[PDB]
Amino acid sequence: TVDLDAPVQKDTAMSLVSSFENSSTDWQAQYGYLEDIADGRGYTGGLIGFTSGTGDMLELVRAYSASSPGNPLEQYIPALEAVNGTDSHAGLGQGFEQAWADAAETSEFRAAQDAERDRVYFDPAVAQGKADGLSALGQFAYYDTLVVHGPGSQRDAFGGIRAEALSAALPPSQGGDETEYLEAFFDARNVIMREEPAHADTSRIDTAQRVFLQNGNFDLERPLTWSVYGDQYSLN
Ligand SMILES: N[C@@H]1[C@@H](O)[C@H](O[C@@H]2O[C@H](CO)[C@@H](O[C@@H]3O[C@H](CO)[C@@H](O[C@@H]4O[C@H](CO)[C@@H](O[C@@H]5O[C@H](CO)[C@@H](O[C@@H]6O[C@H](CO)[C@@H](O)[C@H](O)[C@H]6N)[C@H](O)[C@H]5N)[C@H](O)[C@H]4N)[C@H](O)[C@H]3N)[C@H](O)[C@H]2N)[C@@H](CO)O[C@H]1O
Repeated sequence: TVDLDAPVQKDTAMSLVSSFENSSTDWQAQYGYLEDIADGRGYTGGLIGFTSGTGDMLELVRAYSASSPGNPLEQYIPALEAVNGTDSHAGLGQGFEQAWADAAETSEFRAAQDAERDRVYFDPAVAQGKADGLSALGQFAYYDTLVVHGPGSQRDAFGGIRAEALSAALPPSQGGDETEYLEAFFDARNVIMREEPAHADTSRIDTAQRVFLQNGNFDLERPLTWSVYGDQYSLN
């Protein structure tokens, strides 16, 4: 079976998401990413945009300090605990930004980021996609939704988005046509993307994922070409 967790499909998924987050297919270059993009989530960092506002950057740092005691970020745990649930930089700032840059040089921090990615975002996407009888492209649709909207049963989280899809169209696991199901899933997601100004550009769906679907590239196979934000990417 061709799934998004095969080595090449996973590598493709990482480049897709890095194009959407960082306008680069060079996903391995993004572990050191750190920016407050003025969305109200505070610091956004690393491969998949962990945030200081939403809990996951804190969870990542705590896991990193478990596996690598005394790393440069560990001293910023109390400040990450204090700012969680807000976009405050209080207690972080230049020393924290330099500590992120230092940690991103280490295989240990990259491994922590990979682990958090896989536990919270990638493995749930793939497992749920397979349960729904989706192809690699469908699993990808799930993974990008979890990256942007996060896990959860709320209407604006992955679980709610998937629920809304299922209300509109049967998944392939129940005999539904995959194209119709993914159209309904993209259209459920579109609604949610548009409710937030930082998310209102939907090009990561419209000029990339919908294009793969139109092309019938269900295995998300290379060569692949797409656009996001008006810029073209390709993978071979
Ligand atoms: N060549 C130029 C172009 O570059 C230029 O275009 C710009 O290009 C920028 C660079 O690529 C681009 O910036 C990126 O924009 C995106 C979209 O805003 C940013 O993406 C962010 O992705 C984060 C991913 O992690 C999101 O974070 C997640 O948020 C969710 C929802 O809050 C959370 O979920 C909760 O999690 C908890 C568990 O912790 C759970 O309890 C809850 O239930 C969950 N719901 C996650 O925790 C969190 N990780 C974030 O939402 C999202 N905004 C990215 O960072 C930017 N770098 C620009 O957008 C783009 N315009 C163009 C412009 O014209 O010009 C060309 O010439």
